[PDB]
Parts: sequence; structure tokens; C-alpha cells
Amino acid sequence: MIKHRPHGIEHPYAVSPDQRVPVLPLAGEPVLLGVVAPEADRVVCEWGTLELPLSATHLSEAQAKSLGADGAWSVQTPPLAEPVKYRFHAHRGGAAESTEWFEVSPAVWTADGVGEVRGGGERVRGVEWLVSSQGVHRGRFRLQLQDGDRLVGFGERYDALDQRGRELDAVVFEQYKAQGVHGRTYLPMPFAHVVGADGNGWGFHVRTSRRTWYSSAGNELTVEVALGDEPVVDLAIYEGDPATVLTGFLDEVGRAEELPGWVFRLWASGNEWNTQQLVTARMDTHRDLAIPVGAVVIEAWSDEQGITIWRDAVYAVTEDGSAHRAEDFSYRPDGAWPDPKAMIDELHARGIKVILWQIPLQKTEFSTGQVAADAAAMVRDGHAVLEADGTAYRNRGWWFPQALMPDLSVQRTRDWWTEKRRYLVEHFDVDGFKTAGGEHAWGHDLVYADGRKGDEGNNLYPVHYARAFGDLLRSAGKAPVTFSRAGFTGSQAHGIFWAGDEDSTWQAFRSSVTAGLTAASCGIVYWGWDLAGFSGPVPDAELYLRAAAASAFMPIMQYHSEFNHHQLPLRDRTPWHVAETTGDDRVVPLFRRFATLRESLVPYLTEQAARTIATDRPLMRPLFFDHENDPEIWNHPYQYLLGDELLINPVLEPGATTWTTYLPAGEWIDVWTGDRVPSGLVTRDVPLEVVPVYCRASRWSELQPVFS
Ligand SMILES: OC[C@H]1O[C@H](OC[C@H]2O[C@H](O)[C@H](O)[C@@H](O)[C@@H]2O)[C@H](O)[C@@H](O)[C@@H]1O
Repeated sequence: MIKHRPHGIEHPYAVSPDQRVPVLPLAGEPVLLGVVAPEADRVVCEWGTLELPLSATHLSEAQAKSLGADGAWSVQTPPLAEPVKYRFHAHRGGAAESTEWFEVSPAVWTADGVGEVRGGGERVRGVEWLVSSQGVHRGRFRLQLQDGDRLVGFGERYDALDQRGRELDAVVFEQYKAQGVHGRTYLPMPFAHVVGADGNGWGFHVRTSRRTWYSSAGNELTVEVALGDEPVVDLAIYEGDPATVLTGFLDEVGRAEELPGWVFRLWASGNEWNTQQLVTARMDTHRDLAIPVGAVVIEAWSDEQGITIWRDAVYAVTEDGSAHRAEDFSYRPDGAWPDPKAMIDELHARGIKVILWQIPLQKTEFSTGQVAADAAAMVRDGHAVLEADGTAYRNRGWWFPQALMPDLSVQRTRDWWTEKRRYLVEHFDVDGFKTAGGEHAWGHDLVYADGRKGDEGNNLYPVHYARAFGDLLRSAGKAPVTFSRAGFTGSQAHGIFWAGDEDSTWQAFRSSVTAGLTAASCGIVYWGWDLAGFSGPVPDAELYLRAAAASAFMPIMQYHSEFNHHQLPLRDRTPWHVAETTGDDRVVPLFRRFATLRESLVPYLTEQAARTIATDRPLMRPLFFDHENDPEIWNHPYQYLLGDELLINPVLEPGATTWTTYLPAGEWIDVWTGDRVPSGLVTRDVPLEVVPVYCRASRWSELQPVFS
């Protein structure tokens, strides 16, 4: 047997051993041809009129092996001067087999074409098109920049606030940690601020959900756009100060709505709280240690099959794949969740909201049960995202492999899919969903029921996903509180976002701050991260407290911990476990101090979030919004305003006993001493109980009780 897929697995940053590299070669380029034939004596390619012998040949070694890296054949062809038809022939001991015919057409960049780039006015130059015998594959063009212009935007970015001088793209991808290092993201947008030095600033939005690439050198920003059947790039330009630029974007693509004030309290989470006993014990420790928590996320709450039913719940399976009613279920005394309603009711009585984990995937690896019935129903009734051949798409990723994706691009399947979760909101009264994932769709030719194809619709999927569960909550009369890592243009209007998975490191800390700042610049209001990281060994006391202090001054303050296989010792990120692991007796008292202060901040946050939604001036706010003509601000990219009145300067290095903050124009006050401070550089002591925070002098009469 022998297999060749020209596009391969269609990992956006990597190639599989079975594919053609590159998929679309430029004229003059050679092409590499991979093939997987685990047992064959010899493998040859019939290439045009020639015959090309294959040898035995960014994926990891574990991932590549699963795709057949062992027993993979490859050969580099002659350069592509024209379209070539080709196939492969493999022999095992005289037994012969041949692949279907494939064809590749080389492409060229040209300024000649019927294609238009519309809307850029006189800012656009150097328009060109990537064309082959198949058609126009990509547009490309240049935006004029001036000296001192910064590029801030592109959704949530982990490497730097200013993207000028960098190569990057916008595509939804799950990068498992180290997002800043690889320069990737779960939440890209083809939008950015061009932040003026000197004169009036502006911004742009490339209107597409397809892939876009970006690079800047000298005075030009180069924008490359993937295309569909129509060779047209629609470009929107927004003129004004940074807030006004954001307004133009958000007026076009959507905007946050006010969420309930309780989302501004501390969120407690850990993945290994997989029983009612554990959740209640963890929240009890919160109560007993007097550490206020406003919400608890339960990730492993479910049967781990369909992920819409409590673990060890007893019910009659519905063969038709219809949704369950609350009364369908029984909960046994000896099960993992003997009385989930009683648990939630008690939590609610304590003022704690309850959030359940979600994934937009239906496991196919079971032949029985509700999970199998629903999977069969998805295919039968057309609720699944489809391949080009009409079969159901199966997850090509390594996380939840082969699972189906519900097609959330249309209302009927959004209804059908969320209907399975309805009893959770209406009976059990859960207050939100942590809607994880959504990046799972890989293929250019995938078909969505809304008429979009994969190259267009795959980036849109996480937006549909958050909206689906936001709508479920609305339909139950509750605020649309969803908690999502993934998104795209339009995500601004659905729920809360966190920065995804990272190790516990100072680098990840710094990356996360950048992620929040860039996200806010694009209109993402309610944002957080897993403070001091959720993955690997427990953070040390210093990193934990530096992160905890700063996060209390961020839109969403939440701690979380990755699945450890239920080993001992625990990897929990709870304050008392950190104290336990580090042996540091300052962790619980100082975290309690931060959490207690955070509670006092809720009315301020609530008011500021309302201003942010009305004026589009960001909640976690880079200084260029108010201060754009101040050149000095760019030397302190980790500083920000929290709402109008508070400037925050996180301590991002270990061992720091002092910290220096740049205060822009206006009068300021040190919130810890109540003293007045002159604008410009300011240095103050930073013991672990302090993160530098300054208040506009005119409103310190309002903020003073908070810090008293
Ligand atoms: O038991 C529920 C769930 O736990 C893990 O998923 C948790 C993980 O989900 C995403 O990676 C989020 O970004 C993280 O914050 C969460 O900790 C397991 O991997 C999964 O199989 C399981 O169903």
C-alpha cells in the first residue's frame, strides 16, 4: 500500500511525510514529494515523462511517527517549469501498486491581473497576485509606514506589543505552550493599529477569515492574503486616535456587552478536581483560609465521553441521539458526583459561581453508549463538519483524535449541540462554560453548512463556538459567560478569554501580559491568564506572588493547573498548595491580601468595563491610547492603565528589590503610600506584597478606600 496527500495533514505550521512540499511551488522551485509506504522494496515517481526514484526519508518525532515517518519515501524533483501530472509506483517482492494521478501547477507573482485591492486608498502600493494555471491564489501589497510608527494589533500576541520588523501571520492554531517563542496564537485578527509618531494615527482591517501573512522592513508593511474564487481583497482603513480606530473596527466586527460584575472576582480552578468531594474540599479550604473566590471552574466533571453528562450518572441511552432531560439522570451515593445540585446550591449560597469545561468535539472511539449514538446522529442528520467528499471530518489533531466537529456555523446545529447541555443551565443552574479548543479544523476544502469552505470557515469556528454557548446561557435567562482561549475577528462579542496553556516561568509571565495588552488593543475586554502558569512543577513563591499581585490588577484573575495523571504530590496552583510546596509562609497571607484587595476593586472594574464598552477605550490599556505622541511609552511595553485611573507596572523579573515605572503626563499618586509622585521615571521598593500601582491624582479620593 502507498499513500500520497498533496496538502498532507494540513498542519498550518508543519508538513506531513505523505505530502508535497511546498503544496504550491513557485515556477523555478523544485518540489519535494513525500509518500508513505510502510513495506515496499522500492518506490518510484512517474513525473511528467520522467521517472524519479525515491529514498527512505516541523513535526515532532512522536507526531511524525504516528503519520508514518518510518517507512516514508521522498525525492526532490527538477524545478517546476510547467504543470506536471504525476503518480507513484511501489513494489514489494514483485507485487505492484500505483497511486491515483496527481497534478501540480507552478505559480508566479505578478502585478498584472483582474484582481483588485479595494479600500486602501493612497496608503496601498505594490499590489501583486500569485497566479497559476489554476487561478489567482493570493494577493499581496504594501502599506506605507512613517518613522516612529508602531504596529500594535493582530489579535492576541505573545512575543511583543510592537510587531514592526517582524514576520507573523493570522491563523487560528493551538500552540501548546511557548506561544511567544514560536510567535503563534489561539486568537489572531487581521487587524492592527498603526500608531502615529508623529501625526494622526490609523488602523486597518483585512476583511477575510482566510490566512494572512505580515512582514515589515523599512517604511513598508507587507500584507499577504489567501484568496478564494474571487480575486478581491477588501481592506478597511480607520482614521483617528487609537480609541477611534478601535471604534471603527468594533462597529464593523462586533463589540463586548457588559458582563455581570462577579466575573471580576477571583476564579479558582484545577484540572484534577474530578470529584464532588475534591471540589467541595478545595472551596472549603478557600473559605477556611479566608481567601475570597467568586467562581470555580470544574474541568473534569463529566463522563469524559460526550462531555455533556456528569461522571457516573445513570440514565437510559437515547438511541436517536436526542438530548437528555434532567430527570433522565440518577446519581449514585458512591459515584464521583452523588449530588451535584446540592454542591452547586451550596456554592451559590456562598456566592460562588460554577463554570463547566467544554470541548467542541464528539469522540468517535466508542462503539457504544450515548457518545456513540450522538456521533451516529451527527452524521445522519448532518450536524457534523464535512470533508470535501461529503464524509464527516475527523479530528486530524493529536488531542481528541478522530473526533467529529459539530457544525456550529448554522443555527440548527448550534441548537442541537447546546441542547444537550441545557439541563445543566436550567436545572443545575451553572453560570458559565469554559469553552476550550475550537482550533481543531484542518483542511482547505472542508465544507460548512453555512456554505463556507475550510480555508474560509476554519478560522471562524471558535467564534461560532463561543457564540453558541453564549446563546445557550441567554436562552436560559443568564449572562453569556463563556471562557475561551481561541477566537478570531468577531470574538469580541462573546464572553471571556484567557491566554491558554503555558509553563510556569518568568518568560511565560511576560508573554501573557503582552497577550492581554495586544488583545485589548483589538477589542478583547474581559481577558485573563493562568497566573504563574498551569503546567509543569508548581511555581516558586516569588513567581507565584509576582503573578498573583499583577493579575489582581488585570481584567480576569484566575489560577489553574494542568492534568497531572492524579500523581502525588499534587500540582495544584491553589495558594496553600504553593505554600506547601515552597515551604514559604508568605504565600497564603500575601495572596489573601491581593484577593481581598481585588474584592474591593470590583465596583471600579465594573464601572471601567462599562466605559470601555461605551467608549472603546480599553480596560487593560497600553499607554499609546491616551499618550500616543509620547515617545517614551514604548520603552515600557509591559506597563498599562487599568481603566482610566490606574497605572500598573508588573514585576516581571526574579530577584528585583526595586522597580522603575514611567508615569506619563498628569499628576499621580502612589496608591500604597498615598503620596504624590512626579510624572516621569519613578523608582520604589518592591517587596512581595507590593506591585507598583499609581492613581491619577484627581480620582484618588475615589480609589483611596480600596487601598486603605
Ligand atoms: O477532564 C476534562 C479534560 O481535561 C483535560 O483538558 C483540560 C485542558 O483543556 C484545554 O487544554 C485547556 O486549555 C486547559 O486549560 C485545560 O486544563 C484533558 O486534556 C481532556 O482530555 C479532558 O477531557
